[PDB]
Amino acid sequence: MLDAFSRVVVNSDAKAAYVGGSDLQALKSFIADGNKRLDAVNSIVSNASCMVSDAVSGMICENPGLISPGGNCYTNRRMAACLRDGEIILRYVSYALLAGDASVLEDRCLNGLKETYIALGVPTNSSIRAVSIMKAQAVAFITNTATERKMSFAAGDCTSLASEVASYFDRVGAAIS
Amino acid sequence: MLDAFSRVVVNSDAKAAYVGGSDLQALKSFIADGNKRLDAVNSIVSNASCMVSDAVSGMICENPGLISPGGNCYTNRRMAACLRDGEIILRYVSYALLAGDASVLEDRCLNGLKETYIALGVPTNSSIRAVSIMKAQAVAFITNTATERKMSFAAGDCTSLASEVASYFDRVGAAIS
Amino acid sequence: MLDAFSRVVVNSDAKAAYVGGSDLQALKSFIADGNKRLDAVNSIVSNASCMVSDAVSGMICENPGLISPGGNCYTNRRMAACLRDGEIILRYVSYALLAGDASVLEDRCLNGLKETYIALGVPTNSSIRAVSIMKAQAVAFITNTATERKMSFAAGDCTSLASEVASYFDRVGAAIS
Amino acid sequence: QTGLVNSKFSARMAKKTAKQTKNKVDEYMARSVQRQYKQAAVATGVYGTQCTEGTVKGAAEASRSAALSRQFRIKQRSAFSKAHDLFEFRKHAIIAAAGCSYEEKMVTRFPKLAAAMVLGQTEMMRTCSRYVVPESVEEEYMAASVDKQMKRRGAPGGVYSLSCAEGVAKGQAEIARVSALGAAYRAASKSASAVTAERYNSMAYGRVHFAHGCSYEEQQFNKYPAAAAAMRSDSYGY
Amino acid sequence: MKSVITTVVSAADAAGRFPSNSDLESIQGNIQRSAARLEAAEKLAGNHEAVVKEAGDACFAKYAYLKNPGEAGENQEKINKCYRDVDHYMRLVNYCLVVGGTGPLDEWGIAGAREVYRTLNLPTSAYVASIAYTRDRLCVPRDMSAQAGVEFSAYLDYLINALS
Amino acid sequence: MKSVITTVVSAADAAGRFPSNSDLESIQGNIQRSAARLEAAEKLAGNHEAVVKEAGDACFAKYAYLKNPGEAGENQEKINKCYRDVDHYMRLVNYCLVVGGTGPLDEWGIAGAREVYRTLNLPTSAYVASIAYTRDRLCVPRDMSAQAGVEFSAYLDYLINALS
Amino acid sequence: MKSVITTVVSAADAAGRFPSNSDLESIQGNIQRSAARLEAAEKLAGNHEAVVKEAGDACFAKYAYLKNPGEAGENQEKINKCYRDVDHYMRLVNYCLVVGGTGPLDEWGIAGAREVYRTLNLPTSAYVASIAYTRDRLCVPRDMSAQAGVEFSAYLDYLINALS
Ligand SMILES: *[C@@H](C)C1=C(C)C(=O)N[C@H]1Cc1[nH]c(/C=C2\N=C(C[C@H]3NC(=O)C(CC)=C3C)C(C)=C2CCC(=O)O)c(CCC(=O)O)c1C
Ligand SMILES: *[C@@H](C)[C@H]1/C(=C/C2=NC(=C\c3[nH]c(C[C@H]4NC(=O)C(C=C)=C4C)c(C)c3CCC(=O)O)/C(CCC(=O)O)=C2C)NC(=O)[C@@H]1C
Ligand SMILES: *[C@H](C)[C@H]1/C(=C/C2=NC(=C\c3[nH]c(C[C@H]4NC(=O)C(C=C)=C4C)c(C)c3CCC(=O)O)/C(CCC(=O)O)=C2C)NC(=O)[C@@H]1C
Ligand SMILES: *[C@H](C)[C@H]1/C(=C/C2=NC(=C\c3[nH]c(C[C@H]4NC(=O)C(C=C)=C4C)c(C)c3CCC(=O)O)/C(CCC(=O)O)=C2C)NC(=O)[C@@H]1C
Ligand SMILES: *[C@H](C)[C@H]1/C(=C/C2=NC(=C\c3[nH]c(C[C@H]4NC(=O)C(C=C)=C4C)c(C)c3CCC(=O)O)/C(CCC(=O)O)=C2C)NC(=O)[C@@H]1C
Ligand SMILES: C=CC1=C(C)[C@@H](Cc2[nH]c(/C=C3N=C(/C=C4\NC(=O)[C@H](C)[C@H]4CC)C(C)=C\3CCC(=O)O)c(CCC(=O)O)c2C)NC1=O
Ligand SMILES: C=CC1=C(C)[C@@H](Cc2[nH]c(/C=C3N=C(/C=C4\NC(=O)[C@H](C)[C@H]4CC)C(C)=C\3CCC(=O)O)c(CCC(=O)O)c2C)NC1=O
Ligand SMILES: C=CC1=C(C)[C@@H](Cc2[nH]c(/C=C3N=C(/C=C4\NC(=O)[C@H](C)[C@H]4CC)C(C)=C\3CCC(=O)O)c(CCC(=O)O)c2C)NC1=O
Ligand SMILES: C=CC1=C(C)[C@@H](Cc2[nH]c(/C=C3N=C(/C=C4\NC(=O)[C@H](C)[C@H]4CC)C(C)=C\3CCC(=O)O)c(CCC(=O)O)c2C)NC1=O
Ligand SMILES: C=CC1=C(C)[C@@H](Cc2[nH]c(/C=C3N=C(/C=C4\NC(=O)[C@H](C)[C@H]4CC)C(C)=C\3CCC(=O)O)c(CCC(=O)O)c2C)NC1=O
Ligand SMILES: C=CC1=C(C)[C@@H](Cc2[nH]c(/C=C3N=C(/C=C4\NC(=O)[C@H](C)[C@H]4CC)C(C)=C\3CCC(=O)O)c(CCC(=O)O)c2C)NC1=O
Ligand SMILES: C=CC1=C(C)[C@@H](Cc2[nH]c(/C=C3N=C(/C=C4\NC(=O)[C@H](C)[C@H]4CC)C(C)=C\3CCC(=O)O)c(CCC(=O)O)c2C)NC1=O
Ligand SMILES: C=CC1=C(C)[C@@H](Cc2[nH]c(/C=C3N=C(/C=C4\NC(=O)[C@H](C)[C@H]4CC)C(C)=C\3CCC(=O)O)c(CCC(=O)O)c2C)NC1=O
Ligand SMILES: C=CC1=C(C)[C@@H](Cc2[nH]c(/C=C3N=C(/C=C4\NC(=O)[C@H](C)[C@H]4CC)C(C)=C\3CCC(=O)O)c(CCC(=O)O)c2C)NC1=O
Repeated sequence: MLDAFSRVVVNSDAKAAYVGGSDLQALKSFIADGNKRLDAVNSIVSNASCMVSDAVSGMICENPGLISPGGNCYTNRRMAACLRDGEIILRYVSYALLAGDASVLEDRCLNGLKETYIALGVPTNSSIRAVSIMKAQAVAFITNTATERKMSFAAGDCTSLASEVASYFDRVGAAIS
Repeated sequence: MLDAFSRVVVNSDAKAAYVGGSDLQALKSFIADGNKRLDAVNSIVSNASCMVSDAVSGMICENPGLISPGGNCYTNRRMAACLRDGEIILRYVSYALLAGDASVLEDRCLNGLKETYIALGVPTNSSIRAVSIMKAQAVAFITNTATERKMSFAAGDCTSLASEVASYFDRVGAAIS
Repeated sequence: MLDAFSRVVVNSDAKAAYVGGSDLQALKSFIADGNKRLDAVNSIVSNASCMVSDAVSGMICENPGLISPGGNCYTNRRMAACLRDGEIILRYVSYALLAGDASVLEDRCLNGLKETYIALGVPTNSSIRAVSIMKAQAVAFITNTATERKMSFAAGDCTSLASEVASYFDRVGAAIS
Repeated sequence: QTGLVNSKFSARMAKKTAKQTKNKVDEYMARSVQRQYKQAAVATGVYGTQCTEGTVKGAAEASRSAALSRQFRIKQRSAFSKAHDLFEFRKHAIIAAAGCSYEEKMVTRFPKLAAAMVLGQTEMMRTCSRYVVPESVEEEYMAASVDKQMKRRGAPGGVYSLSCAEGVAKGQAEIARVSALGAAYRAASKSASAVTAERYNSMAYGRVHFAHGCSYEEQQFNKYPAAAAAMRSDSYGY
Repeated sequence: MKSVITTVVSAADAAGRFPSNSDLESIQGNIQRSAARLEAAEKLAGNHEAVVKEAGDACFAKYAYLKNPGEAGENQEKINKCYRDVDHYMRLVNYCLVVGGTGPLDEWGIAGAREVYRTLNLPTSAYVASIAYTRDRLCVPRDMSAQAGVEFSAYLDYLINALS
Repeated sequence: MKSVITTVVSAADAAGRFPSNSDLESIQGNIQRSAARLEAAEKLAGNHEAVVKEAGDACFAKYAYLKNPGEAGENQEKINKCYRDVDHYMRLVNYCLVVGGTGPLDEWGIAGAREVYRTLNLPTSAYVASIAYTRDRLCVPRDMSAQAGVEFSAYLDYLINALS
Repeated sequence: MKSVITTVVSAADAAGRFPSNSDLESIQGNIQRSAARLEAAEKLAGNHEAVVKEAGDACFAKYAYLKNPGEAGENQEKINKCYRDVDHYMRLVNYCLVVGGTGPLDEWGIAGAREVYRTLNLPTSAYVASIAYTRDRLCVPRDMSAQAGVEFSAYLDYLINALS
């Protein structure tokens, strides 16, 4: 299981190279923005529990086909299991923000998750609409652009880490498709 | 575990000596009575089904108190386990005759068994009368002095093999009573 | 397990006490002297493969009865098993001085450590002579008075951290007695 | 039409192939062996003391949803860890199905049959690590020493695997406490006839599965069968 | 891959929790101490060819019996494969400086090493000779900084704790 | 111990069966082969002080580097401890000729040997030269009989295959 | 044939004396330094084609004037006699490492060589440049042992000195 530090190790392992000066300049940028990285994800871990019910029940009022009887959100057992993996997928992109790389994702979350939604009968067209609402939330919380939650922070730039988490959600959105 | 050939190793390893001409007279004789020993086990594997029934019904004809209600032969579940463990200790002494030592009895039969039999409500007086009656059934097969079944063999004295199994049955009949 | 940080929790939880201004100076002393504590255990894990050979071979010149027939270090399995728990008790006391408290010994090593040795046949005084040699290496490396390996260090005093690791081996030494 | 890699619009070859039918026969022997290994537990008409889910009404349904997420994590294994799970369960089932060549023949074909037998044969003669309560701290510290070495492949290189993990959701792991704390008491408050059937079968389990003719490992197993029942396969990372 | 980030998120994934304030604080340790180990990284990377020749011949300086016929340094290409392995170990200690931990050693240099050197008849006491010659060859304010020599050499004697 | 006798009792205990004629015929192999494996028993036991002396220095003849300090052959009592170890091994080879199997070598000499010799800085390649010198100095009709020389050497290179 | 044995008894015969207790110490030096000069000799025997192929064209890469009309290597018989005369010289270097002294060089290769090579116009500086090429081609842990390179590069610059 790898991270942003070990990604440049295995990139330098295959060419048998020591990590020279041209490879540390991304890593010296990675430790210079490490205070912004912990300040980014501490708005994600802050109110993730309301963020899931914002997302999956936001998908229900967007698409009411799943709460039809016989559907994938009809049973009290079945809706609790959608809230079970609705916060797992928010948990595994929070691991992708601490690691600085999505190498933690597709071996522990997306490995075989694509076919087990097809074989169980989960409609994959609404699942991409499920993960996009938390994608719209996570670009708001680390840019401090929510409606009803502004948190105490230090100003500056977070457009680079906005696109990093936004590249993680459609990594889910293309693998489970 | 040990055996007969391993006993002179650990007797020689008890002082870290070698195995020379002093300890080999018991072992150079052991190959000479090996064809007596392999014919002794062949006598006891031939007839194990009745000689447990010779024992567990000879326990009945001297002690009918277990078919009395509240005993240990009142249940058909319990009467199988008296027949199942009547032959396991017969299987372990036939292991000990092939090994030339009773090393497999003090870990797989003897140890734990007294602490077993208190937690079952086992009558301890039934233990001694079961093994000593089938002790005489064992040496009757070894010395070919079984008075309702005979066998073809090679001639010679065999009471040394009859005394070796007689040194095994009083071990297991002692501690569990 | 506990440490020195959360020890003041459970001492103040039973009296329902806040950890207020009267209890801050015991923990801010653990912070300013905490950079020595990372410099403390770095001298232990650098040489932990050679302390265990320093101890067990120090026991043979002090007591050559272990390599005797019937001795507890005679079999090559038993020497390796005596070598195995050489560093296991050394790995656990390295956890304690990072924790600042010997609680991790008292539930993962010392809970039942005494009576399991005497049922196995391990002599107490040789294991006392195991840890008293390893107490002497522990105070030697921690002040860099080791007479054949000197490491680069920042100057100052570590007599209090010498006494802290010396307050762990006698806790091992008194519980196994 | 041509293949789906160029200029098509829907996924094809939706047909029961050879590998799907090989998975389909192997799932059905898994529902036969786990049927037959439950027959020793429920042998009379009543359910036994150890076929229980939980105590709290929310905890009995949490046993399934944990175990439904536990069987996903065996599916979520890596290709090296699947292949080491493949052949080690082949080896531990020939030791299980010992004296028969026909029972040895069936497990070499069917791969989920191998996981089904050696999990159930551990729970038929109750050589599990949950069902044994050691009588004293002499046997407990022998039992607490061996399973920490069995937990030493939960972190192979000091970083944790997924197979040792028990928390899958928010507030999940606290039910995993009390389900095993009640399982520890029910094993302690089991019948007196069953618990001495446990120690003799577990000391017969460890002498054939892990000792292999060693006099020292058989001697500690005959002294401490609680440590023998804590010994498991190394395909289980926990 | 034992690292700072990897062992703190696998413990959270073991219990199924989010990365809490105990878990963000370990990455805060990878700013202060990460200045020192990364400063020793290009010191080893920029001068690696002068290490493995001048600290690689210390294997056959002490253990001169390996050149003899029969043992592991009996010809040129087994001598040449010996300098390649200390260069392999010099990469994996340079790779451990940038992961913040003991990652690339524990998977690619330590695990399974004690069975390869047995069956290939390679003495591991000769392996720790050429590593400990690099361990004491440290003028502390001249190779690197004062604290960079601590964290660089901490992986060296960990390897001698592993090979011996 | 793992011998001919100890295997078939554990195989019958695994099956839960009595010793049948498959297990009975294994001890028949201890009738013809135990006349030759015990022929080389007392030749080692009657001459155990001769084989230890002029093969224990053949360890030191191939590896004369131990007499330098820091190594294992640096003082006389270490060499007096060194001749005890090959005297331990040839006692165990005599212990496995009289047992039929390879039990006393496995239970007492090989199990745990790979953990002690790495931490105590003891070269197992220096062990194996003293073992293998007794193999090829062994003359087939002079030292023992013809079939005993095949038998005694077969237990000898098991230990070479155990250490390597 | 100057060696260690054929000088201590060519002095014991020049005074009419027995083998002295002096001269039994000089053969104890033949026991010690044999294993560096035998292992340098056996390395030369399995590598001879390779080392005289490289030594011979070091003459002709340097000295291109030798193919001129009237010079030393002016036809293919003379090129074949050039590579023969450096195959002979390193065979004598292999011989001196067995005898242990400089005996086989100066009575089969060096005695006469001032007078032979002057009369046939064979240059001494081209003979030196082939032998001095392979003196610093020797790599100290890679090719042979540490002290085995001392013995092999003692007879080489003996021959560079005696020719020049
Ligand atoms: C993998 C097999 C494990 C090893 C090795 C280990 O020491 N623990 C296993 C994984 C693990 N779990 C935690 C955190 C918790 N573990 C819990 C389970 C316990 N509760 C039980 O009922 C039982 C059965 C006897 C056990 C073991 C619980 C509860 C927690 C806390 C979860 C919570 O409160 O949210 C850890 C430590 C990591 C951490 O962050 O605490 C590990 C390694
Ligand atoms: C007594 C046990 C020792 C000793 C200890 C001291 N260490 C001191 C300072 C120090 N050590 C380190 C490195 C340490 N911190 C880490 O974060 C890590 C690993 C990640 C390690 C190994 C640092 C960073 C410092 C601070 C100064 C510096 O930058 O070097 C020290 C000075 C007082 C103090 O700073 O606490 C002492 C006395 N020194 C000794 O002489 C004995 C042997
Ligand atoms: C020289 C200082 C050594 C020594 C080295 C030899 N190693 C031989 C084979 C070998 N070594 C390794 C481990 C190494 N190679 C790697 O790729 C990595 C990790 C990146 C490591 C640690 C392997 C895997 C192998 C086998 C394949 C190979 O040749 O690379 C070897 C040849 C033995 C043989 O071929 O039988 C030698 C001579 N030997 C010494 O004497 C000192 C200790
Ligand atoms: C006393 C307990 C018995 C009795 C024993 C004797 N058996 C004798 C000889 C014997 N038995 C066998 C067969 C046996 N050896 C094997 O290897 C196998 C299976 C693989 C078996 C079943 C053999 C081969 C022999 C040797 C003679 C022959 O070839 O038949 C024997 C003679 C003394 C001796 O041979 O040492 C005795 C006394 N005989 C009895 O009358 C009682 C009942
Ligand atoms: C190559 C490096 C030279 C070169 C050499 C030529 N040498 C010629 C003849 C030659 N070489 C030797 C010495 C050699 N003969 C031996 O028996 C031994 C030791 C056992 C040694 C070292 C001798 C005595 C001779 C002359 C007799 C003969 O033909 O064999 C030679 C031919 C001489 C001629 O041209 O008439 C050549 C060309 N040539 C070169 O260019 C470089 C200098
Ligand atoms: C049918 C009902 C229905 C809804 C509830 C919303 C659900 C919803 N909210 C957002 C958009 C958002 N949703 C949240 C989520 C939350 N805000 C918080 O402060 C909490 C943490 C959490 C509710 C508990 C946030 C923070 C945004 C970004 C904008 C903002 O609210 O400031 C989006 C994506 C962009 C958008 O469409 O606006 C959706 C689909 N939409 C719907 O159609
Ligand atoms: C109370 C009810 C009752 C019985 C059921 C029988 C059972 C019985 N049989 C024997 C005694 C014996 N029992 C057997 C067993 C057998 N004999 C054979 O010939 C077969 C091979 C095998 C039956 C399958 C043998 C071999 C002996 C020794 C004497 C002999 O039969 O030659 C003894 C011991 C006698 C004594 O020492 O006092 C008893 C109690 N007798 C009883 O009193
Ligand atoms: C019978 C044989 C025998 C021995 C082998 C030594 C073993 C030994 N060494 C020390 C004493 C010590 N032992 C060590 C341990 C080591 N030193 C190092 O540098 C290495 C890292 C590691 C060995 C590999 C250290 C560091 C000291 C403190 C003194 C010092 O070496 O500077 C002590 C305690 C002091 C004492 O009680 O005398 C003992 C018993 N003594 C013996 O009587
Ligand atoms: C899906 C594939 C599949 C198999 C391979 C078998 C394997 C198997 N057999 C048995 C159960 C059994 N298996 C046997 C068979 C044998 N016992 C012996 O002593 C002989 C050596 C061997 C014949 C080759 C017997 C006799 C039983 C019943 C008693 C017992 O368990 O030993 C059980 C436990 C169920 C029970 O208790 O009855 C299982 C899982 N069953 C299956 O469903
Ligand atoms: C053959 C009959 C048979 C049964 C009666 C059931 C036995 C069974 N297994 C589990 C549930 C489980 N059983 C195991 C199995 C094991 N755990 C270990 O530590 C060992 C390695 C291994 C054998 C003891 C595991 C890993 C779980 C899930 C986690 C757990 O609750 O322990 C549960 C839920 C209750 C609980 O344990 O919390 C039950 C009733 N399964 C069967 O197959
Ligand atoms: C363990 C807990 C832990 C944390 C919570 C963070 C806490 C934290 N954040 C920042 C500091 C900062 N954090 C941000 C990031 C942001 N600012 C915003 O308004 C956006 C919400 C977000 C954009 C992604 C910026 C822009 C700075 C200041 C610039 C910088 O320090 O690089 C700093 C450095 C300044 C200071 O010391 O105060 C620290 C320590 N670090 C930690 O170790
Ligand atoms: C990048 C990693 C790196 C290091 C760890 C150092 C270590 C080091 N120093 C020397 C080489 C040297 N090192 C020293 C230094 C010292 N001698 C002492 O006695 C003092 C303790 C210390 C002063 C600080 C000296 C004086 C030489 C030259 C002598 C020699 O040839 O070894 C060499 C041989 C090749 C070279 O010169 O670089 C190496 C690897 N240099 C490096 O490039
Ligand atoms: C609490 C009680 C207790 C035991 C009974 C043993 C049992 C045991 N042995 C091994 C581990 C081992 N066990 C052996 C077996 C043997 N080694 C030999 O020298 C003999 C030939 C043979 C004993 C008969 C071997 C060779 C290994 C190492 C390889 C392996 O992991 O299997 C392991 C895995 C973890 C470890 O290495 O310790 C365990 C639990 N260990 C214990 O802690
Ligand atoms: C248990 C095993 C066993 C033995 C090894 C011998 C015992 C034995 N004989 C010799 C001694 C000898 N062994 C031989 C035999 C031979 N030498 C050769 O060169 C030939 C290859 C080979 C003949 C086939 C000779 C000729 C001697 C006397 C010379 C010598 O080795 O000292 C030696 C070594 C020198 C000594 O101490 O005397 C030993 C240990 N008897 C036994 O019972």
